[PDB]
Amino acid sequence: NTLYVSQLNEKINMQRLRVNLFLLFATFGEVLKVSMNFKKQRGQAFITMRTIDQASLAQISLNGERFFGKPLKVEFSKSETKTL
Amino acid sequence: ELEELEEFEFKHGPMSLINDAMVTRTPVIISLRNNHKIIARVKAFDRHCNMVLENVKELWTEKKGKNVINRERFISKLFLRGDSVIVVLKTP
Amino acid sequence: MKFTPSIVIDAPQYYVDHFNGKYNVDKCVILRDLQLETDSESMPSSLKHLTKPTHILDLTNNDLIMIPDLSRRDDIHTLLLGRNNIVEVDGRLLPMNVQNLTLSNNSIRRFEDLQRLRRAPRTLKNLTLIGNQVCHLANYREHVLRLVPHLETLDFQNVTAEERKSAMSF
Amino acid sequence: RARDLDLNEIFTRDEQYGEYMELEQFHSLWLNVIKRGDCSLLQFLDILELFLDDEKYLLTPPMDRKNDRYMAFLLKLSKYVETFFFKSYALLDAAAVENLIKSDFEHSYCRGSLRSEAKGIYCPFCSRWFKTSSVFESHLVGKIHKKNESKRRNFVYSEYKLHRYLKYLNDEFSRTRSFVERKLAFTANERMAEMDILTQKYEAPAYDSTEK
Amino acid sequence: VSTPELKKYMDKKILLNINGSRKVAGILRGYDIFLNVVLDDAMEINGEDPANNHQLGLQTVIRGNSIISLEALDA
Amino acid sequence: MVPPINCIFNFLQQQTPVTIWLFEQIGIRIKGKIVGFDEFMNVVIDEAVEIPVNVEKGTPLGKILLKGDNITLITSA
Amino acid sequence: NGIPVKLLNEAQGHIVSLELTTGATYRGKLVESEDSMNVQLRDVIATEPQGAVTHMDQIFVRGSQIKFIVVPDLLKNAPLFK
Amino acid sequence: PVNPKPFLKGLVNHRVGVKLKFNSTEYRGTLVSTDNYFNLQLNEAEEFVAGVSHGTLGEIFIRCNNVLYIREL
Amino acid sequence: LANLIDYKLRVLTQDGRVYIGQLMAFDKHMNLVLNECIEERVPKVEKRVLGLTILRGEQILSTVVEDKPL
Amino acid sequence: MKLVNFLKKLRNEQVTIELKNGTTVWGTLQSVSPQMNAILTDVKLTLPNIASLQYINIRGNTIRQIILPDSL
RNA sequence: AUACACAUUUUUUGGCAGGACGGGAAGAGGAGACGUCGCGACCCUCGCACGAGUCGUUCUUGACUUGGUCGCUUGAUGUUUCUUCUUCCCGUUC
Ligand SMILES: [Zn+2]
Repeated sequence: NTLYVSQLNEKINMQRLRVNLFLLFATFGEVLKVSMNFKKQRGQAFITMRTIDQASLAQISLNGERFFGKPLKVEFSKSETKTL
Repeated sequence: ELEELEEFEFKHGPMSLINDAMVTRTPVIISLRNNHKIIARVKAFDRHCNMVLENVKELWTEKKGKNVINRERFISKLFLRGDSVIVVLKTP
Repeated sequence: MKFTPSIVIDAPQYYVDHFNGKYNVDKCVILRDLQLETDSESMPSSLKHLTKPTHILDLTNNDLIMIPDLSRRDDIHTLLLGRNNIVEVDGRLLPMNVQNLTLSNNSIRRFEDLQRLRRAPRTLKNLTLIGNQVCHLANYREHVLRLVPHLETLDFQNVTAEERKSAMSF
Repeated sequence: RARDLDLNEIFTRDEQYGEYMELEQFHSLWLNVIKRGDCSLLQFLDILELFLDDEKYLLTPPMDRKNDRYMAFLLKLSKYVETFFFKSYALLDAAAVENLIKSDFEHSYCRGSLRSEAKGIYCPFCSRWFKTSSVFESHLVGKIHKKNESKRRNFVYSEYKLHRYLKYLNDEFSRTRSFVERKLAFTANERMAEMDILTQKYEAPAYDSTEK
Repeated sequence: VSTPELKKYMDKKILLNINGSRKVAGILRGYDIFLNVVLDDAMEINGEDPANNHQLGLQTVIRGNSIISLEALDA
Repeated sequence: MVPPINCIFNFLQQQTPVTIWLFEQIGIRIKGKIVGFDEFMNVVIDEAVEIPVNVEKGTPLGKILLKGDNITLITSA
Repeated sequence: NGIPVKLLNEAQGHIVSLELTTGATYRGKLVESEDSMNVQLRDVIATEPQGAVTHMDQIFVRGSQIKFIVVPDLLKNAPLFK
Repeated sequence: PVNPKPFLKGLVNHRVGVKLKFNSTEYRGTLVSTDNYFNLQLNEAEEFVAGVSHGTLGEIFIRCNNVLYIREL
Repeated sequence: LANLIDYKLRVLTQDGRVYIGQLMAFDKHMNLVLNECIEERVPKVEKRVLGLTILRGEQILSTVVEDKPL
Repeated sequence: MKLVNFLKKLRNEQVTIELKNGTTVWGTLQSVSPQMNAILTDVKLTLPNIASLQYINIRGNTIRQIILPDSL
């Protein structure tokens, strides 16, 4: 349900990164995550999704998408998100 | 006994003005903290000077781009908080 | 099928992640003030029963042709329009303080069709057109910058004074 | 068809859906107008009665009809009475009534409709009489009457409306005056229970689950 | 009525800031339930720059209701 | 290291001239001898003087009962 | 006692931000919080309404003088949900 | 100890004047009575604003809270 | 006031500042704890995210129902 | 006696409350607390341009005065 | 499920005092601090867990400890002192 993204332009501020990520990933389904917990940027964002099919669809469709200058790398998270 | 002493102290104290006001149904004027004044008859009062006032006429003072003008309005049934009271004057 | 108030009353209504507020729209179909997703919205309408409490509008995955028919909504800050078929934009949009517009994966063909976005006064900071045919046309980026300089971030890339000046040069 | 139709958004509680008309507010404004307090609610209603007569409100005015405060007040009040009238009688064609009154105003009122066997013909706009109809007509072109009819037109017309609408509502006027006297002659408990009643009537379903 | 746990501050030099943008410095003498304070070697810091020794040993009292806040100069 | 009420009591006994700083008022401060006080810190102050700071002038007031609420800072001069 | 007083006593040992009636902001570790809202604070960074910022070691402000506090979000879990 | 309450009791039935915290108003009149919370009743009162006579008010009540100080005149 | 619990509420402060947050708890003094509370001043302009805040009942003017709970 | 009880009687009454800050309030009293904290519904509110609000609760000490109907 | 809330920290208070508009640009006769959060990056840094780290017991809980920097090449904002006109373009209204 949660996707781990990395390889992103960390120069973007936290709140703008989160708003653009929620924006971009809303096309596949409702994003449940309000804020990046990791507070370290450097691409390492987790996106939590209410249904699992939207997570898979986002993963396949947005691999290597140019986002703030860089092609994002997307994978499935190792563990389940606390909110799930 | 305690209640009695409280009512009595109220009667012979400064409150006697507002007590007298209710019993005589006399008009009194109240200078408030809003720099507005209320001339009215005292329907009810309280230890905090909370009041029910009838036949209220409030007068006030406003400044414009020329000479200061006094403004006034009539409020027939007015209930008033007790901390707004600067002064309660009783007069003929 | 149609976006009607009966639908306005009872979709999954909640608060965005971002804590953006809203109240959603689903008696049987298309939604508003949250997740307007996947119920085949042909034409936007009946936004009035939204009655203003909404920060965001996730229109994605509908069959929207154009973006008109927006009642005056002071609160709406974000529109997530993805996966529709937006050919045109109204023009008298002017919902004051619409900061973000997501046009991703639609069918806007011409530069001139983008013109109405200039009307967004100084609020439309974020606009994403990626996934449209207009992106392929020459000098797309520079024309969006010269047309709507209000945008601070375009296609999730940030404007920058360099291409502002190039947009001035052409 | 009319599922979102609500009377309480048209009538106040003191009007009781056309039973009474709330004139206390106007009594307040009136006190503000006369710059004193010698005037009671009932004496104010006594003042209003003048406007039931065809001549009193004109020849025995509460205040000077060229007074500002007065004309303003009269405007507000007139408007109120009219809206109340049509509000309480939806079923009658409003436009018909309006036009009727307007034509009566133009064809009679402003044409020397008020006549006295002694003083002749009175003019609403100049507040003067006239010996004969002849001098009356040749006065309707004079610079004076032009000035006045050109400045005080809206007020005169509003006055007139207040007149005819109050006439059409004589029953409601009386009904309310009665109410006033009653409430006035109540005690504390009585007045309270009565208010309770008006309130209940106000916030009650128009159709009870127990109707025939 | 509670007593302020000001014992840690006793016999320490402190900078009291008080309503009206006033500021005084002095050694914390006593206190009460009311937060009223006795300050020895009190020195008024006027808004200009100079300071006046109001109560070198004669000590002053500050009403607790007027005490905005109190800074410890020492540790 | 003495409670303020005892401090005021030694002002009472010593009969020293006392300067009070009032509440939210820098412009004027009051001065005079403390002949007595109560639990509410209302003070009867004798030969009291109003001292506007804005060289300083003042108004002699004689005996005064000053309410304790005004009191910001009681001192000796 | 007040339930918010109970929370504020839970906030002891954490880093909190205080705004006073004057408008100055004191951020730092809260040592102690009385029932009367009197608070003892450590290693305070202060920002004035003018924008000037100072550092101070130990500060103790009266309860009545505090406009409001912000406490860490750790406490939001419990047990005040009941 | 001579307390403000006994001093004030002795001040009853005497010409006084009271300066409020605002100083926008002073009141000079006979001190009729004062209560335990120290509200003030004066008679024949005269109002001095900015040190000048504003007018003669008469029987007057002063909210305790507004009182800065009272002095005998 | 107990009904208002958990709701998103708008409090008006004594200084005119407007605070908005979830109402978690109250007390006698009307001291309020507001979760995810943000501040608005002029009306958005000058909005700040405060987070969890107590407000003192002496400062509070009024409260109004802002939105439904999370 | 206690006037606050007299306010407690005032539920479902339409009133105009002036406040110490100068604010005007207009609405139907749902309840008033003994603190004189007043909860009202269907309130138009004018700060010193009217904002319309479903429910408004006011802290009692802020209330300047409340103007009641003359019918009361 | 069935007395009290006016005398210092809370609610009985130290408060009061063709015409117009709105941008953006140019040309002529708004500008200094001091802070606090952002557009870009030649940089830093390099990774799945966080609130984090450990243990007892059981298929999920209870205890114990403790973006930062530089530019703006005309980013956004509250103290706090001092002293507009004309032209062109784009929106609303009549
Ligand atoms: Zn004529």
